[PDB]
Amino acid sequence: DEAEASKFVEEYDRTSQVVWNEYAEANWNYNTNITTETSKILLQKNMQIANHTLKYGTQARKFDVNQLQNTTIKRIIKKVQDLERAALPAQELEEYNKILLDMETTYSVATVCHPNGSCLQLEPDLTNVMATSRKYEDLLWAWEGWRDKAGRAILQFYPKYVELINQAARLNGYVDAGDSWRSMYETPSLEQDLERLFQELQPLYLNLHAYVRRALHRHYGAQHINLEGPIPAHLLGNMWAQTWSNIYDLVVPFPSAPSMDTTEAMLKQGWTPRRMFKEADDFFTSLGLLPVPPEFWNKSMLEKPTDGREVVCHASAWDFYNGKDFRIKQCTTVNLEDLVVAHHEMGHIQYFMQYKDLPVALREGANPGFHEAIGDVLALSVSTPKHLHSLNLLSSEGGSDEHDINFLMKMALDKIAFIPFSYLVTQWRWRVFDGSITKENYNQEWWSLRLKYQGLCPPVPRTQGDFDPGAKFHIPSSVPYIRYFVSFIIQFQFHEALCQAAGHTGPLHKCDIYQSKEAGQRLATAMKLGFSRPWPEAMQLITGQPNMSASAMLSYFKPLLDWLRTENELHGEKLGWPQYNWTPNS
Ligand SMILES: *[C@@H]1O[C@H](CO[C@@H]2O[C@@H](C)[C@@H](O)[C@@H](O)[C@@H]2O)[C@@H](O[C@@H]2O[C@H](CO)[C@@H](O[C@@H]3O[C@H](CO)[C@@H](O)[C@H](O)[C@@H]3O)[C@H](O)[C@H]2NC(C)=O)[C@H](O)[C@H]1NC(C)=O
Ligand SMILES: *[C@@H]1O[C@H](CO)[C@@H](O)[C@H](O)[C@H]1NC(C)=O
Ligand SMILES: [Cl-]
Ligand SMILES: [Cl-]
Ligand SMILES: [Zn+2]
Repeated sequence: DEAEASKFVEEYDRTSQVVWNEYAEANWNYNTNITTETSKILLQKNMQIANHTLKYGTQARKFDVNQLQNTTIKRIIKKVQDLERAALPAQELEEYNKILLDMETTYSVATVCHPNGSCLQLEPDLTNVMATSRKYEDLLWAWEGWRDKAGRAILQFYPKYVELINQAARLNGYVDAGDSWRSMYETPSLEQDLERLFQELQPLYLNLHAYVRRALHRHYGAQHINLEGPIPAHLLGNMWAQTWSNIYDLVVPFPSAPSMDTTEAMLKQGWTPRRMFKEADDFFTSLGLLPVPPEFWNKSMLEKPTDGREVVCHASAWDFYNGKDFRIKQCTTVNLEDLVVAHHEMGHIQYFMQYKDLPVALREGANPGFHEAIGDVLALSVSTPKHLHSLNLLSSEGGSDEHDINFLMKMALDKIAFIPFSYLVTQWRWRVFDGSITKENYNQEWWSLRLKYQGLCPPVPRTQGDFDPGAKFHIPSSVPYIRYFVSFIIQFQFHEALCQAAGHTGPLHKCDIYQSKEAGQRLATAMKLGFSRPWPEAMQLITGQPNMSASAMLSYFKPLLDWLRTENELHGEKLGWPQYNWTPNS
């Protein structure tokens, strides 16, 4: 009865802390030191954690959950009934675990080489080419080269990955892996909700897209941009065209109001990765939120090692499930983009610290998007010309309506452009998992969706054997993407709420929440819930209402919408890409 179920949950929490902590240390050791030995130890620890998951999952499934009264225990038990990959028979489990490691390793160590020349890694070398080169053919070399080396090499693994991850899902009572993932949101309306939200951002995105396309035409030439077609995917300042702010220089609304070069300013002033994380730590504590522990500074990997070594560079935050040991692993570069990423990662660390006294089963965000949003919310304030001037990374840009529209454009290039991208990635993998896209059409459907949602085209026709989704980290790493779409919507809701909590008046985009304890309190109360309640409860605690809504994001960018509509109107832009079949001729 109730006593047996309460006891079970207590034993699960005790044992899980121990085994999860062991697994986390082995996983960290491989991620920060990719070798045969650390791979071997990780794959061994995979079997140890599966043994535990199987043991407790099997006992959990013997409880009739709806006979149980207490709702917190009902909830933990239902969750422990999901064995995830541990539902697989032993041979398939070992195969699956090896496939995942091989995909991660392949992505993380791929390089692109000039013939008889230097070989470039994604971080920082190719990322730097995409962000700074203004030459069509140099950008193409990097963009195609990365797909040829990373994308194509992932293809041999992906169909077996999909088979095994779906098999695990069905064994746990889902129809496929995507169903399994989406279930974390506990929102039956989720599909419709995401479509509605995507549609509300259309006026802003289509106008931003049309304006950017016009500027690219100006720079790259009339023979290379079709003003009524999709934009070549290598021209947007980012390897995946997911965020476009690195081409700010090409699209400045008011060039008479130029901004300080922020990378130059950071470097000349001796900014370092540690300083970047220290500044993030300060922002959190200014809100009354928790500082990271001394152990964090000892054990974190805040830059790429120099001791001849392979690591997974992609930025991540790590909970070691003992309530003390939290770490970030990031190949940090000294620039503004990575300052924002550092805040994002520190938001994950904050969430870990806030829910650390919950049972480990409930040590997650209210939904995964909440976990992604916390750091980004603070980074919105960090990004204001006010805050950046106070860091001496910008001159005084206060006052002018020119600098103001410029600032909004700079933010839009990341925040608005990302909405269709995150939607695309979500939809593609959804349809791979549900079987609507097979290995016969992985790449063709990727590009159909790239066109349909983002209005982008590949600069070079794709060929058989290309697997461009493989060249995006989250695909081989099997990290869900819907979280980021959700994050980008809700972070503006949170910003709007925290700003009114802090007593900001005037346009939302001028808000800076630095030092607001009232704002800190809203966040903390929500984060302390972890995964203990339906996510609308945490949304309510932060915002005073329970829905996901694009209205805050639209309010923030309202003055840019007006400016873009006027600008595009006078140039006669035809929004969208009615000439959707257009691709580059040369
Ligand atoms: C349903 O059950 C939950 C969970 O209860 C806890 O875990 C069980 C498996 C058993 O081990 C229980 O002995 C244990 O209480 C109940 O939620 C818990 O309620 C208590 C009492 O309100 C909360 O106590 C707080 O604890 C913090 C310190 O951690 C103090 O600072 C607070 O002042 C306060 O005393 C406890 O946090 C809470 N735990 C969780 C995980 O939610 C719940 O009350 C119960 N429902 C009903 C209707 O009885
Ligand atoms: C890297 O890996 C090996 C185990 O393969 C280990 O002996 C060594 O201590 C590790 N090096 C670092 C810098 O962690
Ligand atoms: Cl691509
Ligand atoms: Cl997700
Ligand atoms: Zn994140």
